[PDB]
Amino acid sequence: MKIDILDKGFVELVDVMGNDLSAVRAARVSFDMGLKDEERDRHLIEYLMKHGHETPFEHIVFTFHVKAPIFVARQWFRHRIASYNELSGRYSKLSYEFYIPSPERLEGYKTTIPPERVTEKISEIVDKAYRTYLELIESGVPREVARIVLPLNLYTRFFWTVNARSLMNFLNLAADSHAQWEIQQYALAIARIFKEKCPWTFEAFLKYAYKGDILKEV
Amino acid sequence: HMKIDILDKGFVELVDVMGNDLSAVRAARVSFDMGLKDEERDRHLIEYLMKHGHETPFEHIVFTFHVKAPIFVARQWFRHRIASYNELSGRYSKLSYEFYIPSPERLEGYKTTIPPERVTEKISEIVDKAYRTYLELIESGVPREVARIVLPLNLYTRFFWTVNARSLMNFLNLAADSHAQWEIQQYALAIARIFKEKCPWTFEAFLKYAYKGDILK
Amino acid sequence: MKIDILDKGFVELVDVMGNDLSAVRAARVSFDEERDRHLIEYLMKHGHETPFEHIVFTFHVKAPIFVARQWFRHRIASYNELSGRYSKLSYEFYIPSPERLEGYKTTIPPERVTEKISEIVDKAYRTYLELIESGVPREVARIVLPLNLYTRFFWTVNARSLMNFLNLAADSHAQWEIQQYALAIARIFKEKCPWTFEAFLKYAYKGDILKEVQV
Amino acid sequence: MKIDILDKGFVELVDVMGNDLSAVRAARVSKDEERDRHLIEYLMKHGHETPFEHIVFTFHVKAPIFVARQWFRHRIASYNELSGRYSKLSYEFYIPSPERLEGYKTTIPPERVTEKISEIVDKAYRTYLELIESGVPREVARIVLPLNLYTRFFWTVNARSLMNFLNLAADSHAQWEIQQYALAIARIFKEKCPWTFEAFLKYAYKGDILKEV
Ligand SMILES: Cc1cc2nc3c(=O)[nH]c(=O)nc-3n(C[C@H](O)[C@H](O)[C@H](O)COP(=O)(O)OP(=O)(O)OC[C@H]3O[C@@H](n4cnc5c(N)ncnc54)[C@H](O)[C@@H]3O)c2cc1C
Ligand SMILES: Cc1cc2nc3c(=O)[nH]c(=O)nc-3n(C[C@H](O)[C@H](O)[C@H](O)COP(=O)(O)OP(=O)(O)OC[C@H]3O[C@@H](n4cnc5c(N)ncnc54)[C@H](O)[C@@H]3O)c2cc1C
Ligand SMILES: Cc1cc2nc3c(=O)[nH]c(=O)nc-3n(C[C@H](O)[C@H](O)[C@H](O)COP(=O)(O)OP(=O)(O)OC[C@H]3O[C@@H](n4cnc5c(N)ncnc54)[C@H](O)[C@@H]3O)c2cc1C
Ligand SMILES: Cc1cc2nc3c(=O)[nH]c(=O)nc-3n(C[C@H](O)[C@H](O)[C@H](O)COP(=O)(O)OP(=O)(O)OC[C@H]3O[C@@H](n4cnc5c(N)ncnc54)[C@H](O)[C@@H]3O)c2cc1C
Ligand SMILES: O=c1ccn([C@H]2C[C@H](O)[C@@H](COP(=O)(O)O)O2)c(=O)[nH]1
Ligand SMILES: O=c1ccn([C@H]2C[C@H](O)[C@@H](COP(=O)(O)O)O2)c(=O)[nH]1
Ligand SMILES: O=c1ccn([C@H]2C[C@H](O)[C@@H](COP(=O)(O)O)O2)c(=O)[nH]1
Ligand SMILES: O=c1ccn([C@H]2C[C@H](O)[C@@H](COP(=O)(O)O)O2)c(=O)[nH]1
Repeated sequence: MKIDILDKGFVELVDVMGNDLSAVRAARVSFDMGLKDEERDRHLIEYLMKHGHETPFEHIVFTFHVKAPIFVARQWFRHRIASYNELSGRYSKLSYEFYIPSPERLEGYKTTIPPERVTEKISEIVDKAYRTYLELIESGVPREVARIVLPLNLYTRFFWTVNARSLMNFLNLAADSHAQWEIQQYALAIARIFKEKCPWTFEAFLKYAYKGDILKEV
Repeated sequence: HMKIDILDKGFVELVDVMGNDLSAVRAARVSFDMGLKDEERDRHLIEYLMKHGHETPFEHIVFTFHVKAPIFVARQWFRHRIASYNELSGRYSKLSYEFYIPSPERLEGYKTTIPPERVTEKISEIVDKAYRTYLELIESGVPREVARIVLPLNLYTRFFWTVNARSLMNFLNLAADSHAQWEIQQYALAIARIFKEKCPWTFEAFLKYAYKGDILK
Repeated sequence: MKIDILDKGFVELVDVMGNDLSAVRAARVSFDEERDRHLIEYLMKHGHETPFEHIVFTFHVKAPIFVARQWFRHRIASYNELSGRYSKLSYEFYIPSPERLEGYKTTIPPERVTEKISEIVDKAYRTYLELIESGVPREVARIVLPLNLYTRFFWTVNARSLMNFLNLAADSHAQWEIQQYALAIARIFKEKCPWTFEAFLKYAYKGDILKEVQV
Repeated sequence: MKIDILDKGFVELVDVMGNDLSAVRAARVSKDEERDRHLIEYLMKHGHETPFEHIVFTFHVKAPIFVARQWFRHRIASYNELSGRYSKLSYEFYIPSPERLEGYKTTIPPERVTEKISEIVDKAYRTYLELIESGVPREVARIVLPLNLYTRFFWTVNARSLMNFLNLAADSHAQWEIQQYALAIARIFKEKCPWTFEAFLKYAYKGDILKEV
């Protein structure tokens, strides 16, 4: 399961633990009970979601593999209730891969410069920066220093392990028009995968708990 | 569902697991823009990570356990905040007649003025009386959340525990150790057995390089 | 600041870092009453909660074990508690007042329920002392003690996590006993962070009882 | 307390809750100097770290983004940072001194490396301002800015997590730039919590640079 994002980004599902019934099981222990049947168990998921009983959803866990620009990753990595491992500019020579916005990204803004020219100006500056980076590397400057000239639109890659409760918090905050458009796009892909693996939890989340605006439209 | 019986009526049961040793290798390798290699180099990397304290890659391995334990043991266990819990409620459920009664051998090493068998019996008596009072209060219309306050700390409870391998290693350091109470040591031994089974390379490296306790040897 | 709770409990404020302006400063990233108080309301009403993490409290709490077990489920906080392994425990137990059963039709008078709870704690405690006196280690002897035994702990918590605690514990769905503790925590919070507390009540608080009971 | 770091950075102490005795109080659940200091050592030596969570600091830090990205990986803490979405960003970038590289054999003089870094930041910043001036929203315009751009943040952290930070950042394996920040954090920690700091160095600190300063 892999969804392409932006010009060179992606969100890929690496692994998952549990499913909707993992949450049902965890909730039912309060009452000294276990699973029942489809109708009552699905009903329980809705009940939990509607009354803010969120801890049972911590027992569903995902691992994603994400390729995203650094400015997006910086926003994403603010979610502390999660696990991350990322590509290092200290330890790796970084690839020529940068997020160049499409002209349509500037739709809705009156600019004194054509959108195509904005695109071009972003490209020029990344090209120069990357060339400088390689030059510094070639001349013996350690990578950890050479990379400081690279722009925030450089692509990075990381593993993200997150449980369904924290993932819902992420969707609330990132699948939302107040978040930057670029991370909205990533959050939509996260939502798609979530919905696929946990359809009852996802549906109940949208119906009762989701606070953002865009998932109910798309 | 691996299941290990603990104490007189307790258990630790494995409910689910995500990932394995290679999940940690994969997560660590991304720093170098790399993925998996081969058995020798990958196993070597696990040892390397363990010996240098690079622990974040082990967070991508996750377990869900189902545990039945006495409340005094659960109170110690639930101090591990880097984990997820859901537990049986004395507010919402009528609690069962199940208590941890120590065996006489539990007092081995202690000189007691009362035979160990008699200590066992005294503990039994007091739980029996407390439980009887609990039922009586319930039967008379006292809400469960109040009636249960007379029940002793050796009452068995049950919970689900979801925990990643990093936090699980911290748990083993602290609970699989002679300074911890004997009862939780027993639970920690079972958690270690399951961990070793699911993550043999991580477990072996952990024991060699990082494990701080004294009983897992 | 110390507030008595239940028959022998209390919540005591031990220390605090910061005040309403600590949140303002963090939201602004810097260093009028009207503009700063307005910002606190703004943050609260839009769910910008991270700035309130820079206000921190340390409480000292004496509470029964069943209450502490509920309280200690709040993982975004710091705790240190008295030990039954390392200390001889005191004869102190929460005995409900008869009024605790008001609203419930019991086949036994409420005063008799009170008595029955007392008896059983007295017998359990006596058994505990007998076991200790006979050479049984404390960590085993204490397992016969009931859940209403008082314990004590230090609790260090920031204002964001504290607000989550008030949402869940200062609420009629929570057990009455912990509601009482939550009311005291609210009173201290309101005293130290009046603007944050007021804004919280108006815009973010999800519970029911802090709107029903003053302070 | 404010310590300058790198060419334009700093670490400033904003607030603190508690002191060494806050940890002693918590471990005891309650001043005798010798016994209380001895308890701090005892806790440190046996890995009883939770009592140090009751000491808390708030710092105000100015650092380059590549340093902040490393720092912000410490999840057991609180952060609020300047936004490139909401603010026009200032012309402030970390330009390494020539001495940062002297000790690496480079085919280009260190002074020329410095100059090449400066040129590229200057061009990037100019492009940024141009895009802003032409009506491109800030959140997009800023994506051309390099990783050595300075940012500012508040950091609230307890002594236990702060010790973990010192273990990992006040250490030669960490990038030199964040080592410099960690040294300043250590200085402020030592000043406010001398007993904890001394016991930490003696029994628990795993890094290599703080015993040399
Ligand atoms: C539109 C928008 C604008 C933003 N602007 C800025 C900005 O200008 N500057 C900036 O610095 N950040 C900004 N952020 C980031 C924001 O402040 C949060 O850091 C981020 O959204 C992650 O949210 P979180 O803390 O809920 O998630 P997590 O860090 O994953 O925490 C999840 C939940 O756990 C709890 N939690 C975890 N750790 C703690 C703790 N230490 N104390 C108390 N509770 C805790 C909270 O209940 C939290 O909701 C912005 C975010 C959005 C969506
Ligand atoms: C022999 C023994 C005796 C004990 N005696 C007592 C006692 O008398 N009283 C008592 O109250 N407790 C006692 N404890 C419990 C102990 O203080 C810890 O609460 C418990 O061992 C959990 O450890 P932890 O904090 O490492 O685990 P977790 O809470 O799971 O944390 C895992 C790791 O995350 C980090 N972490 C998590 N949250 C925070 C935070 N808020 N700040 C900083 N770092 C954080 C730490 O690095 C920690 O190691 C005892 C434990 C043992 C083993
Ligand atoms: C009326 C009532 C009845 C209850 N009944 C039961 C019951 O029957 N059984 C039972 O076990 N518990 C029960 N609880 C406890 C409840 O499930 C929570 O454990 C408790 O209320 C603490 O809430 P919290 O998780 O938000 O707090 P904290 O644990 O302090 O966490 C604070 C916030 O940080 C985030 N967070 C922290 N850690 C994680 C994580 N690992 N993953 C995702 N997010 C995280 C969440 O956003 C959370 O809201 C009950 C609580 C109430 C109020
Ligand atoms: C020299 C060096 C090189 C590095 N290289 C890389 C790299 O190439 N790629 C990369 O991604 N990162 C890298 N890091 C970052 C590193 O992996 C850690 O993210 C960072 O050091 C913070 O450590 P922490 O998790 O101990 O701190 P915190 O995140 O503040 O956690 C504090 C403690 O709390 C506990 N804890 C908190 N959250 C959890 C959780 N979810 N599960 C289990 N335990 C938890 C642990 O006990 C931990 O030690 C590097 C760090 C160093 C020092
Ligand atoms: O929408 C936002 C805005 C800010 N931040 C956090 C991320 C960075 O740590 C810091 C600055 O972000 P920018 O606004 O520059 O992207 O605040 C977010 O997480 N999301
Ligand atoms: O109102 C509640 C009910 C339960 N729990 C948690 C605490 C325990 O870990 C477990 C059982 O508590 P009781 O329902 O028995 O109090 O669930 C709470 O935090 N609050
Ligand atoms: O070995 C111990 C001793 C204490 N505690 C914690 C659990 C409780 O929160 C408190 C007291 O537990 P007892 O010492 O009573 O078991 O301190 C532990 O986690 N492990
Ligand atoms: O010494 C390091 C190396 C890496 N990282 C983390 C920070 C980023 O999330 C990611 C890559 O950072 P760089 O190696 O590119 O600085 O790993 C650190 O925290 N410290």
